[PDB]
Amino acid sequence: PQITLWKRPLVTIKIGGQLKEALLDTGADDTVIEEMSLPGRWKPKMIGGIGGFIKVRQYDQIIIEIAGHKAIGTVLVGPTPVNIIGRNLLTQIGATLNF
Amino acid sequence: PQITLWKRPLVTIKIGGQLKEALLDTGADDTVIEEMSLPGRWKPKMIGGIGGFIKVRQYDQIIIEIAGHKAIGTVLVGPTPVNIIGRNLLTQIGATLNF
Amino acid sequence: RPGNXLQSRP
Repeated sequence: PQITLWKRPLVTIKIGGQLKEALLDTGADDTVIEEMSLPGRWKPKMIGGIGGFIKVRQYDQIIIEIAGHKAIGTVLVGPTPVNIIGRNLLTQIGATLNF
Repeated sequence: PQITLWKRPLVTIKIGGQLKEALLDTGADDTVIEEMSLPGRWKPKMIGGIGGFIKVRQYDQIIIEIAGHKAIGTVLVGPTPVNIIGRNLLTQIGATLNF
Repeated sequence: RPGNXLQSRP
């Protein structure tokens, strides 16, 4: 699809058998999801952005379906105010910025 | 152009006669620039992100070039870790996400 | 390390 930017680019994702809404964020290195369960081992991480840092759990090799497009990669879980799809998975679905 | 997301989508901007590097950020409502001088009066804004909130100065109707594309619009100034070009100006330059 | 620029208006 072509997504305009008049409003927040929110899409539906499927992750961990659950449906969630997430923001497509070209300004994010990482994909960060609100608290949920995910399979496998994890390790703690600090990630930063506009207001400082939060502590998350890093899970690797997680499959997500983003607006109908499947991708696998690292997913961070923690107290993010918005679910965000970052560049690590945006690349995998073929997303580009065009102007 | 078509900008892929394997690296950060950094571009050169021009504001106040000076060149700066900024991040094209579909996950940002607004444009936020590191401390600098801009003309005119400002208004207060509290903005939020992954780590909480920061206080910024809102300047309106600011002339700014983004990757060579001319825009005139609202610029927030404050302690952002990186210069961010948000949707208020991405829409002025005709940017879309495509996949 | 900061690299996630989500930004939201008030």
